[PDB]
Formats: sequence, structure tokens, C-alpha cells
Amino acid sequence: VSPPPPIADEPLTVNTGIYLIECYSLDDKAETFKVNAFLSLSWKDRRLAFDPVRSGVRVKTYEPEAIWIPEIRFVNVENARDADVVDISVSPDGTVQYLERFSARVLSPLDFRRYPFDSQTLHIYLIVRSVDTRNIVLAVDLEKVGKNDDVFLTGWDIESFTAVVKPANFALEDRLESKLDYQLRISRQYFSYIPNIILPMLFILFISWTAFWSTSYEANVTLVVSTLIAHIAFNILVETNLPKTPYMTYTGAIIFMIYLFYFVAVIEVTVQHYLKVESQPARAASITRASRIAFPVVFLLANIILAFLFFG
Amino acid sequence: VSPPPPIADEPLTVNTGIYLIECYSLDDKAETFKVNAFLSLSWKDRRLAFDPVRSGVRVKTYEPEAIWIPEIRFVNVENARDADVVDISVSPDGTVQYLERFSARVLSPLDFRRYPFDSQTLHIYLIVRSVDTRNIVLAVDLEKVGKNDDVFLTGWDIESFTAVVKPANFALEDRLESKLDYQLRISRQYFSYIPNIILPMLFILFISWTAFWSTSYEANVTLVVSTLIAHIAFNILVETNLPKTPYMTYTGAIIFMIYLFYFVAVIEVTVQHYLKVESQPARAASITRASRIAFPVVFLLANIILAFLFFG
Amino acid sequence: VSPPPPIADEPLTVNTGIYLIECYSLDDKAETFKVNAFLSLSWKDRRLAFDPVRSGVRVKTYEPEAIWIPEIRFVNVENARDADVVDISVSPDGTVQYLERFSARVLSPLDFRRYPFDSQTLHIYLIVRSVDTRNIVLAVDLEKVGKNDDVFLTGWDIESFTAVVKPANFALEDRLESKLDYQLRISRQYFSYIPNIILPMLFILFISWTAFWSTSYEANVTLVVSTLIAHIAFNILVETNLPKTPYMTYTGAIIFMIYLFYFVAVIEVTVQHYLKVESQPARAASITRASRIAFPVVFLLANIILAFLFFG
Amino acid sequence: VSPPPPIADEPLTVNTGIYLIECYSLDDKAETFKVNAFLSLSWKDRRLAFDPVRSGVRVKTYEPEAIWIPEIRFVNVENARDADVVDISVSPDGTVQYLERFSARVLSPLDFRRYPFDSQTLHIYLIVRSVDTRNIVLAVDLEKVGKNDDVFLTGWDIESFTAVVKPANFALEDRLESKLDYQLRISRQYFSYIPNIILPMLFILFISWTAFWSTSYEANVTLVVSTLIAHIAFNILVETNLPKTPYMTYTGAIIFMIYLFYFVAVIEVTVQHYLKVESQPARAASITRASRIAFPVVFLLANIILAFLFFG
Amino acid sequence: VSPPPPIADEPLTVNTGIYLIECYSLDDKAETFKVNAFLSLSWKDRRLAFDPVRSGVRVKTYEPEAIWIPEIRFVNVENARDADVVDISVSPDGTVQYLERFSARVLSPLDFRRYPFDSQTLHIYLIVRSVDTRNIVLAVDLEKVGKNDDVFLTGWDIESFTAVVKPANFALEDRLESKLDYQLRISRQYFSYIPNIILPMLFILFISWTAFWSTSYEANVTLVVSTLIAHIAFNILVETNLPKTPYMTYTGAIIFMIYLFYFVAVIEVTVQHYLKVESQPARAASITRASRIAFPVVFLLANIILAFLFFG
Repeated sequence: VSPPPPIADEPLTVNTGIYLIECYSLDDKAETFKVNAFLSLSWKDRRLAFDPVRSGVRVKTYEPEAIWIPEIRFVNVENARDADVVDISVSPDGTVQYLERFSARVLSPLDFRRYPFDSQTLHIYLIVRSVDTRNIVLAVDLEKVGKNDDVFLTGWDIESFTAVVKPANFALEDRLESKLDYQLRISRQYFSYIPNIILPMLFILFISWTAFWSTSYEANVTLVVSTLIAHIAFNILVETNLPKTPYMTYTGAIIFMIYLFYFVAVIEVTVQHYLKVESQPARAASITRASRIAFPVVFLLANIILAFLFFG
Repeated sequence: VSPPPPIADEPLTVNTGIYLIECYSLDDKAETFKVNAFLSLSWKDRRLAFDPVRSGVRVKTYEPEAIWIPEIRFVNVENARDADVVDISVSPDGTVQYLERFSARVLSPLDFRRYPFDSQTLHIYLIVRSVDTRNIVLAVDLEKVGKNDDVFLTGWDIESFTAVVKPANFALEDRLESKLDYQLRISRQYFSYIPNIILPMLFILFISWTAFWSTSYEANVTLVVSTLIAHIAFNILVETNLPKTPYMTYTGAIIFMIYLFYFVAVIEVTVQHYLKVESQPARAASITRASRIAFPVVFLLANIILAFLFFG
Repeated sequence: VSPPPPIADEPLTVNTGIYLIECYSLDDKAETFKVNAFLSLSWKDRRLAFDPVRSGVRVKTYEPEAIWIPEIRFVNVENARDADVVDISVSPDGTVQYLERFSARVLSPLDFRRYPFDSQTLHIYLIVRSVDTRNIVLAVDLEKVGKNDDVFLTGWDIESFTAVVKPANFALEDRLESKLDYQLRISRQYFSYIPNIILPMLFILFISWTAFWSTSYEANVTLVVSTLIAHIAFNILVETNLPKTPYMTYTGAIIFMIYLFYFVAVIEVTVQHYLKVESQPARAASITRASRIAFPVVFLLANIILAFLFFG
Repeated sequence: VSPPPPIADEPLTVNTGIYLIECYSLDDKAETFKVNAFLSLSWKDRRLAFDPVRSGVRVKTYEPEAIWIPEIRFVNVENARDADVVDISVSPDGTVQYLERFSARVLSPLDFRRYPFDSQTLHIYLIVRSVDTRNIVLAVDLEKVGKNDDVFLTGWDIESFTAVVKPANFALEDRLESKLDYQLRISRQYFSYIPNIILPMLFILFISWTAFWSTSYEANVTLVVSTLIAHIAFNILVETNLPKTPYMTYTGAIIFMIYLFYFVAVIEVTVQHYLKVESQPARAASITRASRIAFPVVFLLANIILAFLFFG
Repeated sequence: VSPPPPIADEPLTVNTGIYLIECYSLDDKAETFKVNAFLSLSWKDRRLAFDPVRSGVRVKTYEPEAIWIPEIRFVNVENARDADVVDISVSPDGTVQYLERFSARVLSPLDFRRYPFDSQTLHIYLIVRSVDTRNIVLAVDLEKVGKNDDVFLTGWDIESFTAVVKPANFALEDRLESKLDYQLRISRQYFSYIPNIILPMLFILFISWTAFWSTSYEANVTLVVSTLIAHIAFNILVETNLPKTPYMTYTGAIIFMIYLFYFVAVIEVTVQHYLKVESQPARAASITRASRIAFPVVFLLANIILAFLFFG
């Protein structure tokens, strides 16, 4: 039908609010996730009001087809949402209440630069279609914004869920004042990563570092190269969960540094054996005794530098 | 169509019932499962009443779009259920019989705190929103709740499928709702895990422990490091199908313990070689003879303590 | 658009029939398969007795709409079939002819007790629900049951496709239903499994056994442990196919036996070295010479016993 | 609206034609691929004609729904094609032009017996629905068949695309029916296999064959067994892109040959060491000298014999 | 419902334009990328021009249907787009404004000759069919073609999104069609590839090379073969991504060169041992002294030549 008359001079306001029910399947490679929530809606329409004389219930219902309901669209969704109209009730004072239940698939960016200890924010954008007669603006009601007690994400924990009235849509066609942003702040659960990833890597490195206490060339070669193979194998477990990020990461820096340390250890073993063959054992002993202390200290300093760089 | 006439003394009640046909596709990483089942409803409409007189022996059977059907939805589903109506019958007394068949995908948490020998409970929720004229509450028909004898799940065995008879009424978004709970208790079939996982790891550990009866350095190093690599590969296989958790599991604790044991064995081999080279063979012999007994006993005690801690 | 009236109390019969066109995508882990075929029906409706003498000359052909067609469903399917009607024709006496083409994904359990050389049976179930005013039964018409010679399953031999004539009538949800069973017997092609799996395993086992002719500890350790690692990798490649089962299969038994043999070989090598160190070469020589004959004989005996146990 | 009257002496002939647009997703596990093309029909109907007088300048006419259109359905398709009519024109004589555009999934067998150097043939089948009034027989049209130069399949090159008639001696259809065959010939480009999968394996085998130029038992054992492990790893790599096939293959024969050669090499090394320890060095030298020449010649001859057994 | 009538012989032109919103899921093996964007159309239709003075309106809209809208279809898509009309508006002179929102999966070939540092161009094609006697041609509105500044793709740098203004007219199926081309130019981000793939490979190669400063045969064999195994594992990791291409890429050539280098290193070690055994230490010393310098220089020259060949 027709929109409400613009006889009222003030712009038409459509209050809004989303109530989350569940969020699931947050893919990391395509950075896409799904939602299932309640979409509430309300606006004032003085054209179709109600008087208490008809009945004392003070409540009347209507149909989706007979009453003009403004069209609200989602910006970043793969496909249009699935609408299931629930209930509408018209107060005697003209205010209407509109409900819907929808499910969607949302595209949002993710920043994996502190991958084990990162926090992400997921956005949902709302726009409206301007009507010919009057002016349509949006608003947020803090009462209709919330999340259920049974919202869970596998591996994450939800922190909060708010909204803003930002009318700052990128200018395309007369919609540069009719946007809305909903923010979902989440954090990753990182405790399981310690005993599953970090400590075995340190154990393998320390195993390979025992070559500085022996002078047998064959045993040193076996130790170092076999531990290198074990490190390459452990990279497979490191990779089977972490995404295929085409950019720098904390874990990537750690792995590259580990490769560098293995190379330097091989060089040290080679030079020690070569010096010992040339009837210069004192220099070889001095070099290996220096390396015994040099290696862990440099490893710890590089760890500290990297941690300060990425988290500060 | 309009709701049944408000008798102004009692809210409308609806008696539900779910009959399982088969369950399948219990995803472990996403904690989902798929269902196929019946759904039968029943309530009282004061109208549509007719006596058996005037050829009324044939009970009436209307069609959708001609009567009033309550909207009943599942809370924890990815998408709205795909359903098709089977039969609708109206008794001469005034009640109505309703049947339906649906398929759906359900989200439910899982608890892998005892992962090889765990038990899980799965939930299905039914909700209904009170209309603007009449209140609606739910009920349970205990003779229409059950499962086929042919309901099989791959990897699990089914124990019970009941329904809690007490709805949890509450008010949400300025309207009153009633929620039902269905519980499907299952247990895991753990027989396949023993000879495929547990025994080979024990064999590999016992193989790596043979280095205490030897005295050559190269053979000891080869044995221990190669067995460590084999353990890493078995860890690959084990963790290929186990989701990450915020708590500490059983298998993760055991795997970390075995990593610690390998590290300590490497340390002991290095110490023995270093002592032997420095011309103190008696001390090295005493150390290795002590370790021969010390290792299995400590392993046994640690395993027993862990089993008591988790399953106590 | 209403069920035909019975004469006095007799029920109505429908003669079904399925003609396979192609089977594909047989999953072991999911225990499903796909199929598309023809569904043929025929029943009696005497409200439409055609008279060719005066009212027309040719028998009537109808359209899917505005004609009473029995509802037919499949019990063990994930979702409802996607069927397109082909033709409906009415004979002068009153018997209706019907055809349609459909597809679905069928669920049926499998048996893996003889996995390399196992034979399976697959079931498809039809059903129909009795209306209040009429009772409906099902029947088989053997002239429309069959399969195309082009029906090919990748990796299986199709033997027969028959139906059990006698239905199974039962009362479910306070109504009478009838059920039909279609059995499709298939057998696995096992020749590809011999060179791909069986023989490399034997070659690696013999390579491991070749260590009883050597007297060097380092070489024996290298041989046995490297062959164990190769066996672990091949076990991973094999196990990527067979799902976990509550019972014990054949391949699992053979793999466990091979692990046992590896453990015993390691123990033998360790004992031989330990005895040789103590200046008792006679005992070590006797032990290794006895093992040279003991190992293959026991392997052969164990394999024969297992083959008799599982296939007898 | 009505089938054409059987007025002409010969039955009703339709001129068909398929014009490919692009192809993609040639899945090999399911032996299926998707298509996108045009479907142009043509038939004659003297019943309605547009004589060139009385404003008969309109050569063609547009009849979307008030005209008879034969039902053309595919045979080997998972689901019904997604077709939408493009153009409908009626010539003044009576010949009718028809045209659509469809997308579908095809099920055609694949044969990987010469996998690196194989060729395939993909079939698409067309059948027509008979009508009691007039007989309908399919007929190809040479000018309406073809394909774009913009078709492409990843890893394949297209040789030809033609059509031929094929009587339908199948489907047990009690009515007379006709079928059409469309054949697409594709040859795989094998160039990217010689430097990717073949030559590295030759290099690994030749590396393993250098154990015949040494007398050190430990070095020979390490060489041969580590190269066997490398062969297993390369087999794991190769398994990435090959199909999971249930029959014999050329590549499988090559892999089995390589395993056999590794076994024989280990046996030779053991024999040489056993003879050398037994104070018979001349025999060991003779055996090694024989092996140096024997191994490559036998490998080449067996490869020639396998290449003759296949490919002919 | 009817195409606009021509004046005498002139054709009808429609002005198009695509405003990008977001691109994602750029599959390299399948060579597809999903997309969703605004689509705009505009054309002149004088059969429904109005009088602004009498009607009292300055813009006139219509329902989504009940007006003649040209059929615009994409050529290289897997299926028809998921259209969503947003607005139809008309100008007083007769021009029709139009909007639409869609999403689709496109097909486009790629070039992988410079895979780490390559740039690609993606194509979107639009076509229209000539209905009636009114020829239809396309045109580009330069102020509507654009891209959102938030259009992002993971790992790619987006340079431009332009269109070729001149269409291409050709006769398909004895009918004329006009085609437009939309080009999206992107370049790959290569920084993450260097520390992930390039440098570990070099470190492993240098670890292999360190064997020219040694004399012990067992240590050299262990070093070279273990580094070869690690190289095979990294080959697995890299081959996970790249598809099969009929031509030779940069990475494939580099990998083959590395394989050849490993083979030559094994040969050199073998010949050094063979010469030293025959009591000729001087020749072996000279050979190894030469090889120490010879290997890195040859590697550098080969890399330089490859870089000049593929980029010159």
C-alpha cells in the first residue's frame, strides 16, 4: 500500500534491534560465517491508528500484504536472507511492531597477525530504501539488542554485542545517511595451543642442542638432521589448523627463526669437526664451549624482540 | 484464519510428540548431527464441531489454508526444517489431529573431557510464541515419543530418547513463549580405539626403552630419535580428527606425558655417554641400571594418577 | 481428488515396480549411496470407467494435476526424492497407469568383517499410509522390476535386484501402513588390493627379517627401525579408507600381528647384542639360528589360523 | 496446444542440435562433469501458416505458450536440466524454430588404464516423448552442432564433437522411442608429468643403485633403506592427483616393479655381506660385478615388456 | 510485454554498468571467483511517456513485472545469477531507469608461467538477443562502472576495473548478438612466499653441501639422503597448491634443478669414496677441493639464466 502521509514535518524514524540466537561455522579461509537471529522493527504511522472504543484489548493484528512495511537490506551477505514473518501488533497510538526470524551468510575481514592470541570484530551492515514521499532514517533501541544464553562458537568466546547509528554509508545513490553497523567482539581460546604446539617444539630444539656436549661426528650429524626432519614433520600439525594466510604472522616468524637456528647449528658442527681433524683441538673445544652458552641466550633474546615487535 | 475463540479462562494447550526414524552424520569438529523424524500435534478448536448425525460418521479432514495451524519452530537448527504434511483430521468432539514429517540439522555442544570413553547428551528444543489474542503453552504426549528399532548411528549406540514434561515459560521481546526439551543420550563404541591406537604406541615406547640395555652411543641415538619421529606421525593421525578444546582432555595429557618421557630418555643417554668418555664407567653403569627400573614404574604411577584424576 | 469408495470392506492394491538406471557414489564412511530410476504404479479407480463405444474412441490420457494419485514415500532416505511425472493413462475398465523418474541418497548399514573380500546387500523401503475412509496395500509386479545393463558401480559387481513380494503390515501413529523391500546384492572387486596393499607389506616385512644374518648392531638397528617407520606410513595410507567399527575386522588383525612381529624382532636383536657383549657367542649364535627358521613358520601358521577364523 | 495431425505421409521429424558454450569440473572420483550449451529444435506444422499477403510482412511470429512443443529429456543426468526458452519463431511456410539454454550434470564412464597417456569419450543422450496422434523421431542437424573456441578443460584438449543416431534398445519402455548420441573426444596433455613424477623417481632409484660400488655394509644398508623410505614418501605425494581406482593401472604396475627391485637389491646386499664375512671374497666380488650390469638391463627390458602389454 | 517499435530502421541501445561490491574465493585449481555487484540498465521507450503537468508527478515507477525489460545474461557463468530487483523508475521523456543486485560464480582461465610473481586478468561477458524486428545493441555508462573501495581479495592487489566500450557483433544461430567485456586486473602479493618457501629450501641445500668438508663415508651418505627426504617433504608442501599446467613454470624448473643437484652430489660422494679406497688420496682431495667452489657458482649461474629466461 501507500507510505504514511508526510503531513508530519519531522523525518520518519524506524527503530531497529537484532537479537542473536546462534552463530556457527566461522570459516577462516573464506572469512565467512552464518547467523540466526530476530529482527525487530517499529515506526509511527498516524494514518492507521486505533481508538479504545472498539475493544478493551487495545491490541489489533494485521497481515504482511495489507500494510506497508519498509524494506531493510543487508549489505555484506552472500544471498538474500530468508524471511519468516512472525507477528505484528498495532497500538491505538499508531506505533507498529514488526518481527522476523532470518538466517544469513556474512562476509567479514579477519586479521591473523597475532594468530594464537588475536581478537576479532565481526560486522553486520543494514541499509534502507528511500521512499519517494518522506525521509527514512534508522535508530537503535538498546532493549531490542542482545544475545541468547546458548550462543556458542567452537574455540571462541563472545565478549559483547552492540550497535551504532553511523549514517556514513559510502556514497552510491542517496543512501549516504542510512547505514547501521553491529559489532561482535570475540576472542580466541589459546590455552590448548601451549601443550599441543609450543612445548613439543621446544623439546625437539633442546634435543637437537645436546650435540654441543659430544665430539662424535656421526652422532652429531644424526641428531641434528633427524631433529630437522622431525621439525619439518611437526610443521604439518602446525599447518593443518592454521589458515593459509598470504601475509606475515607471529608463528611464521617463529618457524623461520627455528630453521635459521638449525642451519647455524649444522655450520657449527661442521667447523668443529674440520678444526679437530687439522690437529687444532683447543680451538674446537673453545668454540663448542662458547656455543653451549651462546645458543640459548640468542634464542631467548630473539624471542623477546619478536614478542615486543608484534604485541607492542 | 483466526485463532480459536478465547474462552477467557484457560490458555490454549498443544500436545506434541516426536518419533525418530534415523539419525546420521554426527560431525565431531562442528558438533552437529542430522535427524529425520515425525511430528504430531493436537489441540482443541471450539468451532469445526459436528455431530455424527447427518452422515457425520466420516470424520472431517480439512487441508492447510482452510484451518488454523500453530507455528512451531526449532530453536537450535541451522535452517528452517524441510517438512511436508501427511494427514490432518478433526474429531467430532472438537479436537484436531495433525501429522508431519521433517528433516533438520541440529547444533549441540559436546564435552570431550574423557574423549575415548565419553558419553554425550543431545538436545532438541521446540518453541511457540503466544498470539496477540490468546496464550499458548506446550505439553508432552508420552505415547507418541520414541524411535525405530532400526535407528543406527555410525560409531555410537543409542540409549534413550525422552522428553522433559515441564515447559520453561518466559517472556522474550514483550511476548510470552514456552519451550520443550528432548534428550537423546548416547555412548561411544571404544573397542576400535584399543588395538588401532593404544597398543602400537605402547609397543613403540617399549622399543625405544631398549637403549638402556646397550652401551653404543650411535645405536642409542638412532633408536630414540627414530621412535620420536614415529610418535610424531602417530600424533598426526590421532589429532587429525579431534577438535580443539578450552580445557584439558585425557589423550592430550597422555601425549604430553610421552613427550616428556622421550625428552628425559634423551637426557639420560647423553649423560651416560658423557660420563663414560670422562673415564668414570662405574657411575654410568649405576645410572643406567637405576634407569632400567625407574622408567616403567614412574610411567605406571603417572598413568594411574591421571586415570584417577579424570575418571574419579 | 478423493479416495475411491470400497465395494463393501475390501482394501485397495497398488502394483509397484522399480527399474534401475544408474548407481554411483557408494560411500564407506557415510554408508550411503545415490541412485536414479523409474517408479511405476498402477491401481484401480472405478469412478472413471471409460466407455469407448459412444463417449469418444481413444483411451484418455491425463495430467499430473486434478487426479487422485497415491502418496508413496521412501523410509531410508536423507531427503524427499526429486521426481518428475512422465505419463498418466486410464484404461477403459478403470485401471490407471502411472510413471515417473526420481533420484535420492539412500541410507543402509554395511558389514566389514571381511573387508577386502566382502559381499553386501542394500535395501530400499517403500511405504503408504492408509486413509481414514480406505485401506491401501502394496504389491509387486515382476514385469517392471529390473536394471539396465548400463548400470555400473565403480568397484563393485552387481548380481541381482529383486523384491520381496510379501509386505510387512504394522500399526504406527494410530494408523495402518504397508512396506515393501528391494534388495540389491553386490560384491567387491578385490584384485587391485593385492599389488596395491598386500605384497609391499610382505616385502617390507622380509626386508626387516633379513637382519638375522648380520652380526652388526648398528646395521640391525637401522634395518628394523626404518622398516618399522615404513610400516607405520603404509598403515596410515591403508587406514585412510576403512572406518572404525565396533567389531574386529581382518585387516586390523593382520596389522596388529605385524606390529607384534616387529616388537619381537627388536627384542631378539637386543638380546643377541647383550649376550654377545658378555663373551658368550655360542648362545647368541644358537638364538639367531633358531630365529631364522622360527619367524617365517610362525607367521605362516598365524596367517592360516586367521584366514580359517574369519572365512570359515 | 495440440499435437500435429498425422497428415503427412512420413512421421513428424524434429531437427536437433547442441552447441557447447563451456565445460568445467570434470570430477574423476564420481566420473561426472557439468555442461553449458544451447539446445535448438526445429519442426514443421502446416496447420498454422502466415501467407505473405494481408499485412504478411511479418515473416516470423512469437508464440510462447499457445503452441505445441515436444518434450526433450536427457537420460544420464543427476537432475533435470535448468533450461529457459530464449527464442520462438514461426516461419510463414510452417517450419517452427525453437531454442533454449540449459545447465546439467552428466554421468559418463571414465577409463584410467593408460592414465598418463589416455583419451576419453563423453556421451550425452537425448530421447523424445511419443504422442498417440503423430510419431516423433529425432534427427540431428549438422549446421546446428558445434562448440565455441572458448571452451576449455583444465588439463585436457578437445579433439572433436559430433552426433549420431542410436536406437534405444533399453529402458523397457513399452512405447517406441528414439535416442541420440553426442560424443566429445578429449586427450590429456601429458607433458607436465615427465619432469614432475617420472624423472625424480628415476633419480631416486639410480641413487639407491650406487650401493654396488662399495663394500661398507652400514653405508649400503643406510642407502637402500633410506631410499625405500623416500620412495614411499614420493608415492604419498603422487597419490594426491590420481583417482581412487578399483582396477589395474599402468602406474600401479610401475610402482609394484619398483618395490620388487628394492626387495631384490636388499637381498643382494645381504648375500654379499654374508659371503664376505664367511671368508669367500672372490664370490662376493663376482656377484657385485654381475649385479652392476644386471640391474639396469633387467629394468629396461621389463619396462619395455610392460609398455607392450599395455598400449597394444 | 512487447518490444518498443522502431521508427524506421534504427536499433535500440541500452546503457549498462557494474558497480563492484566484493570479490572472494579465487580458486586456482578450478579457476573460478565468486562476485556480487550492482547492475544498472537504461533505455528509451516512448510508448509510456507522460505529461508532468497533468499527472502531477516527476518520476513514475512500476512493479517489477508488467513492463518490457530486456533479457540480459552472462556468458561465462556456472549457472544463472541470483537476481534481486531493487527499483524501476521512468523519466518524463520515456527513458527507463533500472537497478538490480546479483551474485554469481564466474569462469576464467589463468596463466601460471610466473606463478610466484604473476598477474592476471579476469573477464565478465554480457550478451543480449535480438527479439522482434528491433535490433538491440549495448553501450557503457562510464559514471556507473566502478568498484567499492572495500573490494578486497585475500592475497591479491586490485589495480583497475574497466570495460571495453566497443561491443562485438556476430551472427550466432542465424541471429545477431552484441557482447561487452569487463576486465579486472589483479597482481599477486609475493612477500609471504619468500620466507615460507624460498629460504628454508636454500638452507636445506646448503646443509646438503656441507658434506664436501668431510671424509667419513657414513656421515656424508646420511647428510645427503636425509636432506633429500626433507626436500621431498617440502615438495609435497609446495605441490599442495599449484595445479597441473601444460607449460613449464618457474617453480617447477627450480625444483627439477634442485633434484639434479642432489643426484650430482651423491655421485660426487660415491666417486670420492671409490677413489680413496683404491689408495689414491690425492685425486680425491683435488676433486673435493674443486667441487667445494664449483657447486655454488654453477647454482648461481643456473638461477641467473632461469630468471633471465622466464622474465625476458
